Amino acid sequence: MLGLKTSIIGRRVIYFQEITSTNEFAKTSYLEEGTVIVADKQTMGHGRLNRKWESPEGGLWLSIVLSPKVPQKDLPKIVFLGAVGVVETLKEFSIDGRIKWPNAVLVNYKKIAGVLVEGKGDKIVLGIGLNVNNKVPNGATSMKLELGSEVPLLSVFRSLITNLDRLYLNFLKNPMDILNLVRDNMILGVRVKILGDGSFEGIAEDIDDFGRLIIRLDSGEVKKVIYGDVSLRFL
Amino acid sequence: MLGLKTSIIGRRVIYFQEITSTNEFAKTSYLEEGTVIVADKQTMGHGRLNRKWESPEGGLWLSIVLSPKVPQKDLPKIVFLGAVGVVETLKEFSIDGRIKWPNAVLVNYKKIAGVLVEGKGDKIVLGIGLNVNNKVPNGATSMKLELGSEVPLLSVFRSLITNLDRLYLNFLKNPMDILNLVRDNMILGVRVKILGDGSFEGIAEDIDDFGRLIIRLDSGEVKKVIYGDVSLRFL
Ligand SMILES: Nc1ncnc2c1ncn2[C@@H]1O[C@H](COP(=O)(O)OP(=O)(O)OP(=O)(O)O)[C@@H](O)[C@H]1O
Ligand SMILES: Nc1ncnc2c1ncn2[C@@H]1O[C@H](COP(=O)(O)OP(=O)(O)OP(=O)(O)O)[C@@H](O)[C@H]1O
Ligand SMILES: O=C(O)CCCC[C@@H]1SC[C@@H]2NC(=O)N[C@@H]21
Ligand SMILES: O=C(O)CCCC[C@@H]1SC[C@@H]2NC(=O)N[C@@H]21
Repeated sequence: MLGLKTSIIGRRVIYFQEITSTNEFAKTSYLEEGTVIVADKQTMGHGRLNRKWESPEGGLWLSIVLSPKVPQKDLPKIVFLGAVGVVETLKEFSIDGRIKWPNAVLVNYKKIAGVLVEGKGDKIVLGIGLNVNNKVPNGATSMKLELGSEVPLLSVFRSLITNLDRLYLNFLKNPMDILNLVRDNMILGVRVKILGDGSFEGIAEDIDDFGRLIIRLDSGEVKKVIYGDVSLRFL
Repeated sequence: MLGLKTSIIGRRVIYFQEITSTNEFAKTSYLEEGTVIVADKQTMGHGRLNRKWESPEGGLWLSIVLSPKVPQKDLPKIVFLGAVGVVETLKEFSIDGRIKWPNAVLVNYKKIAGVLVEGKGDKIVLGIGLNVNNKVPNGATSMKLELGSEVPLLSVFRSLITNLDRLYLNFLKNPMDILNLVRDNMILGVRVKILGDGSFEGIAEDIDDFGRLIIRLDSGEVKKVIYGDVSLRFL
């Protein structure tokens, strides 16, 4: 009854009034490529390292099952499809979303969305949490708060799925294209701090051909960051 | 993201751009009670017996998984929940539908919807096909044709699911209530012919406490028709 006209993403959609986590359901269940798992609310939503992700009613909490036929070296780029898709959807609603490398989107430096990719070999799950009309934790924002009025949640869903389908289809053809879109919509030229096994500060210059964040430290040393288990903090 | 407020029917919804048959999928797949299977188009949609059910884009083709904890003798009334739900939804859109015992809804004697109940294991599958904006076979009709304008498909879905959830919840407690709703909304007092071996004609008088169609033959004999492979024609 939804009438989606996408090629892969959105071929099937499983909607839940409530779920533990769309990412967990997607990783666990036997699902075909392109199936979207979406829920009004999540009771156990999470980000990286099992950190809690607040998922009250009003927001867009979904996961997409992907089976990309691409070399191992290209899989780390899937998170960017989610980040860019969100930025494109936000621009459609006239919201200035900017990417915080490599899995978040901010509006005036406040987090409005997060992306979490999980994958075991053949199946890759692309999880996206976007604050639309829901209450958010301090330090975050939502589409409603930015526009000053409620936004039709289904319209946001339709917009995002359409954008993601296009981005994904092109990714399979030209896996490098997404990097340019990330560059054009990411926060750069400002000081950041990388928190991993130890830490360091510097200017976030750009992302390289592998999607690694290029940081120039005050000494001039250049470091290439692979997100993994590191956190980026703005100064 | 659909924000359904129903109690049982609609707790989960599985949407397909395209499917063979929502009834077939619902029967062969493990699904919790209340799960709704819906598709934009069915390639192998079917009615009773071995007859095709045209399911092009624009219509509402869905199946609902139920596992009613009620006496065995009440189970045959599930088909009526579907028929009455359609009638209630049609009224909301200012269309007057009448039930053609035991599984169809007509508008000015033109078929606008059909109901098909099947069961695998101890789960019951309630299938409903309603013509909304889609083209229909000659002699049939649709919400669009009756209103002279496009009808928001999702609005029809929301309305129908809401009515069905209410009807089902009450059915679980008061399984006889549905019968009076059918009586007040079905075509009675007219001549009909029951096809097949031992065929016969008479006046469709009412439905009894089991949902059987009561027919008075010209001789005065009264026959009780159970709704199975029953083919009925208006004379
Ligand atoms: N609904 C929400 N909207 C915005 N931020 C949220 C929401 N729920 C939780 N958070 C915050 O997001 C964090 C998510 O975990 P995680 O460290 O994996 O995020 P990240 O995207 O990798 O890093 P960052 O929060 O710096 O963008 C939580 O620790 C919490 O501070
Ligand atoms: N989209 C549709 N809208 C209305 N009628 C349809 C549609 N697709 C098929 N039909 C008609 O509905 C019939 C469906 O099969 P089935 O015999 O099981 O229905 P039925 O309700 O028992 O028949 P009837 O109401 O005509 O006595 C087909 O034989 C066909 O004539
Ligand atoms: O910012 C992050 O660290 C990532 C957050 C990812 C949130 C989404 S909500 C849909 C999906 N289900 C989950 O449990 N997590 C992701
Ligand atoms: O009038 C009839 O004989 C019954 C038609 C039932 C049609 C619906 S469409 C949704 C579901 N899937 C099917 O293949 N049939 C039912």
